Amino acid sequence: SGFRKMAFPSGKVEGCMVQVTCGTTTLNGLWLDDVVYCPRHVICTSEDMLNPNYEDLLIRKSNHNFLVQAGNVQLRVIGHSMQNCVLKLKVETANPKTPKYKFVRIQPGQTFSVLACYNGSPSGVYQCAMRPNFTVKGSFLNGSCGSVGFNIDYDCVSFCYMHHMELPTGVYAGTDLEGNFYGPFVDRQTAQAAGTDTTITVNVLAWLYAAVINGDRWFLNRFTTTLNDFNLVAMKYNYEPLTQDHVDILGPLSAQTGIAVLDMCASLKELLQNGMNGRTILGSALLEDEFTPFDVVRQCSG
Amino acid sequence: SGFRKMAFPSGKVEGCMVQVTCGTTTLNGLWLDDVVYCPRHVICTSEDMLNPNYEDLLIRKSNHNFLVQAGNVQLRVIGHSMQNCVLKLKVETANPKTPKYKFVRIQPGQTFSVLACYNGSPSGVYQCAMRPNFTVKGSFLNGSCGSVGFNIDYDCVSFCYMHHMELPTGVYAGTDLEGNFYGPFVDRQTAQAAGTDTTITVNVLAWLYAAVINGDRWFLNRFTTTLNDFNLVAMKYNYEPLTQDHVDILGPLSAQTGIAVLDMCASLKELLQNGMNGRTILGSALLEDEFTPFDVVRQCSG
Ligand SMILES: [Cl-]
Repeated sequence: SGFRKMAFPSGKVEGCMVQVTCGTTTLNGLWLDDVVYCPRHVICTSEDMLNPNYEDLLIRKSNHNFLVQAGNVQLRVIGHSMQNCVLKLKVETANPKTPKYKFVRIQPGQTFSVLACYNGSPSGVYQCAMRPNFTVKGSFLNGSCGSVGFNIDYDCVSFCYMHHMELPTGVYAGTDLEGNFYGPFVDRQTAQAAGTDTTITVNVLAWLYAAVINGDRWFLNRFTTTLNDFNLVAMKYNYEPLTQDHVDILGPLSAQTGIAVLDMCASLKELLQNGMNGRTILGSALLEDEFTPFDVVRQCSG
Repeated sequence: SGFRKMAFPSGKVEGCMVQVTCGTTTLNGLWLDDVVYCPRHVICTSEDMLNPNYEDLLIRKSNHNFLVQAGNVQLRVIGHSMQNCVLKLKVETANPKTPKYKFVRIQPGQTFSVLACYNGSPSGVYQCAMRPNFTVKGSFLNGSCGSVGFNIDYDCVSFCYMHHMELPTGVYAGTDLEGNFYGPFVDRQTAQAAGTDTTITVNVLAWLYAAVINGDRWFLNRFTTTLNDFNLVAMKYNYEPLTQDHVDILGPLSAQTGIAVLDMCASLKELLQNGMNGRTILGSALLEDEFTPFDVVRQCSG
């Protein structure tokens, strides 16, 4: 037995993190080849953030209004340009630590690692999920902005998230590395509703498989259910509906444990209806939804 | 609001991890200057592990029985030697990625990051605590051995743990980087009792401060207590006794929140006696003890 929330090793991302300063605002930037990527709101004053015209604000700014440090190395900004909500600062020097990378837009319920940074220096790494309502439940203090989320696939760093905003309701929102927000959010200090979150049903089932593999079996019961029966119970408890694609994705875990996916759904159903009766599963007293089936396979097979 | 279990960035440790093979056994090694450190049990056969004489087993082994890979780079073992339970393999080449480092022996209830590795390749990073019974509740699959725990202080990687054993009771045990086990454990496949674990009282109080700072206040009550009153309740619920040193260490968190340490103990007391009544604190339904006061300060101040 043994199963923890695991982040990807952060070394490949650490050598890409820089410090971006505009006026009283300093936050984080991502230096890949000759381009530093950061939130375009670095160019805003506390005042501007209320109702920014980023076209007109970006026109008033000059190269030299951007102060980009990497440890010591002051990097010289030789151009500035806007892609949706991300600022691209062109610099004189191509990062010699630039890993093999792609930019990807992930789906809701997928996980990624965040390298949490303050003034362009890495502080910590943690594992996150994209909530179904396209928010992130994270740790971002006041200069955490422009910190990035990522996955490592074979030899390639897949950058999927850049941190932009804390919402007045104390949740986080941000963009892909092309500057398109996840969810309905805008880079403006206004009231913005996240709307109803749900629990990532396929993740909870992945985690129940993780629990069986690590010896935790009390919640296995003598029932199956159909997808319809289950989804009627899911909808009552604000669980995401389960699709046949979800059942297909859980197949290997099914095969490893000899427990059919609908058998495990019948377990989940009872846990939703009667709670845990004061017991725990993998040392937790609530149902965990921030492990994907892929995360559980990786950790339960190396 | 926002508070997650955070590991240290792992980049400085990633460039030190190698693959060590002896016979059918391959595990992980830590390459600092011209020395690879791994568990001495790499030299054991499944059979030997039952009752190993490591002096006599190490004498039969030659340099060339040790196969040490770093990515590609086959490293040539030019000597082999034993310090308590750690094997030091001398190699021809000094790691050009050797960070500034120290070896430290941590106390029970302190935290550290583990870079979890399989065949000398980093898989993941997670935050751990040294349990009061000197075990680690972690994720170590069958080639996770020789993976290391560490802290980063200013510019210095402080290596504090090397993974050696899973105990038949499914918990983990290992050594400092001088090869002295934490706790009563030996590197022999026998039955070994961990003995009674307790909850790290000072950590739970640190985490209740974290909860107040991030807006979670339902459990604040109108009571104080003395250290004696509290420790009588602690001992019943297998909590570590709280000392004046513990109260001293929580001072800054006390000052930040305007809540006296004994006031928070009076909160903890009620939570131990009546449970949570089906509520949560920082999204958890049980009391968390794997954040130190130092971890909470770092995360609630950058
Ligand atoms: Cl919990």
